[PDB]
Amino acid sequence: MHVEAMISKHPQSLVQCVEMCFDCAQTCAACADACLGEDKVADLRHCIRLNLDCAEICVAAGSIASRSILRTMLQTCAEMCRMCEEECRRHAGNHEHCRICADVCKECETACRSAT
Amino acid sequence: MHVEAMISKHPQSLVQCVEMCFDCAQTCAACADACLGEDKVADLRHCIRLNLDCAEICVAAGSIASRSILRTMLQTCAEMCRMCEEECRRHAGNHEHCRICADVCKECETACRSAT
Amino acid sequence: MHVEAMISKHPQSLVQCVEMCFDCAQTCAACADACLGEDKVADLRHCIRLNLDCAEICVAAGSIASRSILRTMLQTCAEMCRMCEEECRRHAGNHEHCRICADVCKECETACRSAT
Amino acid sequence: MHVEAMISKHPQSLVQCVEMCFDCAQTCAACADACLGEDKVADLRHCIRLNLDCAEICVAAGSIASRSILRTMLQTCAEMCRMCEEECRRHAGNHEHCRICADVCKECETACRSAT
Ligand SMILES: [Cu+]
Ligand SMILES: [Cu+]
Ligand SMILES: [Cu+]
Ligand SMILES: [Cu+]
Ligand SMILES: [Cu+]
Ligand SMILES: [Cu+]
Ligand SMILES: [Cu+]
Ligand SMILES: [Cu+]
Ligand SMILES: [Cu+]
Ligand SMILES: [Cu+]
Ligand SMILES: [Cu+]
Ligand SMILES: [Cu+]
Ligand SMILES: [Cu+]
Ligand SMILES: [Cu+]
Ligand SMILES: [Cu+]
Ligand SMILES: [Cu+]
Ligand SMILES: [Cu+]
Ligand SMILES: [Cu+]
Ligand SMILES: [Cu+]
Ligand SMILES: [Cu+]
Ligand SMILES: [Cu+]
Ligand SMILES: [Cu+]
Ligand SMILES: [Cu+]
Ligand SMILES: [Cu+]
Ligand SMILES: [Cu+]
Ligand SMILES: [Cu+]
Ligand SMILES: [Cu+]
Ligand SMILES: [Cu+]
Ligand SMILES: [Cu+]
Ligand SMILES: [Cu+]
Ligand SMILES: [Cu+]
Ligand SMILES: [Cu+]
Ligand SMILES: [Cu+]
Ligand SMILES: [Cu+]
Ligand SMILES: [Cu+]
Ligand SMILES: [Cu+]
Ligand SMILES: [Cu+]
Ligand SMILES: [Cu+]
Ligand SMILES: [Cu+]
Ligand SMILES: [Cu+]
Ligand SMILES: [Cu+]
Ligand SMILES: [Cu+]
Ligand SMILES: [Cu+]
Ligand SMILES: [Cu+]
Ligand SMILES: [Cu+]
Ligand SMILES: [Cu+]
Ligand SMILES: [Cu+]
Ligand SMILES: [Cu+]
Ligand SMILES: [Cu+]
Ligand SMILES: [Cu+]
Ligand SMILES: [Cu+]
Ligand SMILES: [Cu+]
Ligand SMILES: [Cu+]
Ligand SMILES: [Cu+]
Ligand SMILES: [Cu+]
Ligand SMILES: [Cu+]
Ligand SMILES: [Cu+]
Ligand SMILES: [Cu+]
Ligand SMILES: [Cu+]
Ligand SMILES: [Cu+]
Ligand SMILES: [Cu+]
Ligand SMILES: [Cu+]
Ligand SMILES: [Cu+]
Ligand SMILES: [Cu+]
Ligand SMILES: [Cu+]
Ligand SMILES: [Cu+]
Ligand SMILES: [Cu+]
Ligand SMILES: [Cu+]
Ligand SMILES: [Cu+]
Ligand SMILES: [Cu+]
Ligand SMILES: [Cu+]
Ligand SMILES: [Cu+]
Ligand SMILES: [Cu+]
Ligand SMILES: [Cu+]
Ligand SMILES: [Cu+]
Ligand SMILES: [Cu+]
Repeated sequence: MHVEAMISKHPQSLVQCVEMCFDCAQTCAACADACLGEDKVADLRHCIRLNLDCAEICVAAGSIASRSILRTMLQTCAEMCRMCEEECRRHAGNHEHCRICADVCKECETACRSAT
Repeated sequence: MHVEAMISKHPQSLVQCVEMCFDCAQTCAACADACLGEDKVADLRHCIRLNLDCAEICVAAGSIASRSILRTMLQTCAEMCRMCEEECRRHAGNHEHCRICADVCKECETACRSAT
Repeated sequence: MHVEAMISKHPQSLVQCVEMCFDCAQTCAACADACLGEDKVADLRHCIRLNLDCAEICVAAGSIASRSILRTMLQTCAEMCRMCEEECRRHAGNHEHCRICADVCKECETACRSAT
Repeated sequence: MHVEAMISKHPQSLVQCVEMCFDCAQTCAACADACLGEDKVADLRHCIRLNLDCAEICVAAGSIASRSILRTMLQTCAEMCRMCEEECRRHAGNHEHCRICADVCKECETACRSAT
């Protein structure tokens, strides 16, 4: 990622938040698709949905963070990540993709809470 | 828009919120580009930035609203729209694109506040 | 939508393309969620996936169209819409949400092909 | 990034493409804002615009790549990155943010061309 490089070269920490929003975005988008592909998919609906929302909010939060609504947006992104960690945590026993994503969600929650 | 058609045919008002999020998304994306094209662009930086953020948040809010983080997300989208109305309102005298967008922002703010 | 209002007030048809990209975006996002909620969800995986991709591409295509990659992007958005119409058409007999979305996809395909 | 972790744990190289799409997304979003903040902003309009489009296409391309339109989408994302490298390359002498972003664009172009 080039968050740090770019944030020092602009004419006018948070770095961690941005790295993580894009990381967590990609990851939940991956997890939605993985859950969608499972045989027990019918049981994963809420998880897929949350993953889709967490992807969307993290892209949004990370783009904004790359440029104020930011405080608010990072609170929201923190709330979302937590919702999505909790759900992805449930499935961590049976699905390795939800262990991986649940931890990425945890780390991005942390990162949004301390950015505010 | 087909928000209303689709929301009645799902196996499990808010309609207005969704219509407006996508409307206001496109509009602020249009306004960012219009301000970017102005001769007084150097004076419009904050407005362009807000427009970009309002586009991003409204897509995000509208997608989520099409599928919970929703309450929170709609509060955030309400806060953003207001921020962006206020700024786009400043420029309504001189720029017709900011009159149009400032009103779209007002109407979407309204719509998010009453969706919550 | 305010595509037409805004495109006439910028300091520097396609309108139909933009209206439709945002319409079709919201619609496929709605259809993904509707299919996700079906009992036969396990059979709808490819459709949900395509709907997610068509939502993403249409937002992208519509934002770009609101501001060149445009020709290319509209070809891609045309290809996607067609892929997603074809799949959503399959399910039009059994699911009213896929009849609605399959037609929105058809109309946006048309609109991208004639924008190029 | 957790592209690699997740792509091995799904029930059904490209990794490089995805890492890079999200990297290049964040970077061009950063560069748009940096150019927007420059005194010579009036001269950077085309660059800002391209950066905005490259951000949008790369998010889109990376999300899709995380889940077919993919071949097509990656061609488009390759075309965009190149357009945006070329423009960001122009400004590499005077602006360090455009040197950084022009190279991120180059590396993501490469990565999309070999993913296809
Ligand atoms: Cu973040
Ligand atoms: Cu996040
Ligand atoms: Cu985030
Ligand atoms: Cu995530
Ligand atoms: Cu998952
Ligand atoms: Cu899941
Ligand atoms: Cu998630
Ligand atoms: Cu997230
Ligand atoms: Cu988050
Ligand atoms: Cu997250
Ligand atoms: Cu999750
Ligand atoms: Cu899960
Ligand atoms: Cu999972
Ligand atoms: Cu998960
Ligand atoms: Cu996660
Ligand atoms: Cu997850
Ligand atoms: Cu998440
Ligand atoms: Cu976060
Ligand atoms: Cu964050
Ligand atoms: Cu809304
Ligand atoms: Cu809105
Ligand atoms: Cu909104
Ligand atoms: Cu707006
Ligand atoms: Cu504007
Ligand atoms: Cu403006
Ligand atoms: Cu706005
Ligand atoms: Cu907005
Ligand atoms: Cu809003
Ligand atoms: Cu708005
Ligand atoms: Cu505004
Ligand atoms: Cu303005
Ligand atoms: Cu304006
Ligand atoms: Cu405006
Ligand atoms: Cu506005
Ligand atoms: Cu505006
Ligand atoms: Cu707005
Ligand atoms: Cu709204
Ligand atoms: Cu709303
Ligand atoms: Cu379009
Ligand atoms: Cu479309
Ligand atoms: Cu489109
Ligand atoms: Cu669609
Ligand atoms: Cu559907
Ligand atoms: Cu479907
Ligand atoms: Cu679709
Ligand atoms: Cu589409
Ligand atoms: Cu399309
Ligand atoms: Cu479409
Ligand atoms: Cu479809
Ligand atoms: Cu379908
Ligand atoms: Cu359907
Ligand atoms: Cu469908
Ligand atoms: Cu459709
Ligand atoms: Cu559809
Ligand atoms: Cu579609
Ligand atoms: Cu279209
Ligand atoms: Cu189109
Ligand atoms: Cu990529
Ligand atoms: Cu890229
Ligand atoms: Cu890309
Ligand atoms: Cu980029
Ligand atoms: Cu830049
Ligand atoms: Cu630039
Ligand atoms: Cu770029
Ligand atoms: Cu890009
Ligand atoms: Cu690219
Ligand atoms: Cu790129
Ligand atoms: Cu560039
Ligand atoms: Cu540049
Ligand atoms: Cu630059
Ligand atoms: Cu640049
Ligand atoms: Cu770049
Ligand atoms: Cu750039
Ligand atoms: Cu780029
Ligand atoms: Cu790329
Ligand atoms: Cu790529």
